[PDB]
Amino acid sequence: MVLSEGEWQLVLHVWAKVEADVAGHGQDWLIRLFKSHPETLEKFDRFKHLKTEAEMKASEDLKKHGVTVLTALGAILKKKGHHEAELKPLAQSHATKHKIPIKYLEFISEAIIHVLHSRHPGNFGADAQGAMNKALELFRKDIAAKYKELGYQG
Ligand code: HEM
Repeated sequence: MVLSEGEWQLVLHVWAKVEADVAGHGQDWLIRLFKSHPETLEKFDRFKHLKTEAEMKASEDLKKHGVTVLTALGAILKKKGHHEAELKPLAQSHATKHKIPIKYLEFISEAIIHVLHSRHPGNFGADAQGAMNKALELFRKDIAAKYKELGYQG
């Protein structure tokens, strides 16, 4: 898969707006994921005790992890496809330590797209969503290939 420069520009233009509020977007993403696919919460021993959205919103720890997740994804997107080095440690920890199936990476992709559509309607029209979806599909394709090399089905 290869995105054109035009597609990367649509992706990075909305990401520039996302970076004006890293903590807010990171939190919104994880909460949307947990609300839409509750089974994903079970993978986090650190957060699985949270019972309601209100408890999730109030968790400083969950906000801190959201910042970590968003910042890591941002570093990969800014590479515009040349992200092999960034992907290795992430594939290794998620395949071997956390044991995150590819299906859950699809769910988190859906959650980021939903939050960007809600917060940035003017910069996240059809073409921009199409470009972001292609960028996340590329990320998932490459992570899946690494999972296979590492011995995890995903
Ligand atoms: C956009 C995709 C994702 C990114 C960029 C991402 C990034 C990260 C990063 C940077 C860390 C900390 C370092 C590490 O352990 O590798 C981490 C930890 C973790 N990730 Fe992810 N992750 C992603 C998706 C997921 C998904 C979908 C799940 C589960 C449904 C998940 C579960 C975990 C868990 C359980 C930890 C350890 C949390 C803790 O107890 O500290 N990750 N992830």
